[PDB]
Amino acid sequence: AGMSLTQVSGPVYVVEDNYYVQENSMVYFGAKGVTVVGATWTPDTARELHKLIKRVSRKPVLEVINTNYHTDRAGGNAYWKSIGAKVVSTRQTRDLMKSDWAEIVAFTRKGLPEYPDLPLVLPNVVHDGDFTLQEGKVRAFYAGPAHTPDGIFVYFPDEQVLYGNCILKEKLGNLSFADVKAYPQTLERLKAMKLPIKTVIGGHDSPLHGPELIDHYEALIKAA
Ligand SMILES: O=C(O)c1ccnc(C(=O)O)c1
Ligand SMILES: [Zn+2]
Repeated sequence: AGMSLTQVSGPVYVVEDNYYVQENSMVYFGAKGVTVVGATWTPDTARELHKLIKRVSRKPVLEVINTNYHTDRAGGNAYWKSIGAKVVSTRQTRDLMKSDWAEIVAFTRKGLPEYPDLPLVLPNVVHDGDFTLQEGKVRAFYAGPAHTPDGIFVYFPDEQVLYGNCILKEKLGNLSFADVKAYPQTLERLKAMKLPIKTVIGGHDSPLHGPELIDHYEALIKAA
């Protein structure tokens, strides 16, 4: 399919978005409603994800988290706003999106000319720090710069699932915005938190990994 939505553990689902360069995002089906982690590539891909969500649950999509300011994590925002979902980010992500959206769209279109010239759509729920959703069962945090300056991790304590965002993945991927020397320092700050992790969902390539995906990418970026 163009996109799939598949259970990984309990209420935690993985989105494989095969549009453009495959990106993986996540969905949490909560008691009051649905949290989407990563807005997907475009308003069209977001609409496709919503269609999948509505075959699983009748509960509203409450919020969508932009885990960085890039097109693969925020491109769907217009759609999510349009259906009354909150668009959630850190202040840093929001600020970088305001200043740099035009540039990331342009950059995206250099490699993907077919990608739409999307107007800026900012988060309307902005956090100054780390934050949680779903009664503490979705936990967003910053552990330093890596693939971009602002990228956050999302952790699901009950299921011991870590969303890797653009940060953790199988291949090196794109380093144009990366802080290559800080990247492993950020991964070591993450590892030092000693979070119980059974599963890491890579934001690109094949999603399903164990905690060793952290070590995998760390070794790669240290050779870059
Ligand atoms: O290869 C790309 O165009 C691409 C697009 C979005 N994200 C990444 C990444 O490495 O995170 C790479
Ligand atoms: Zn990415």
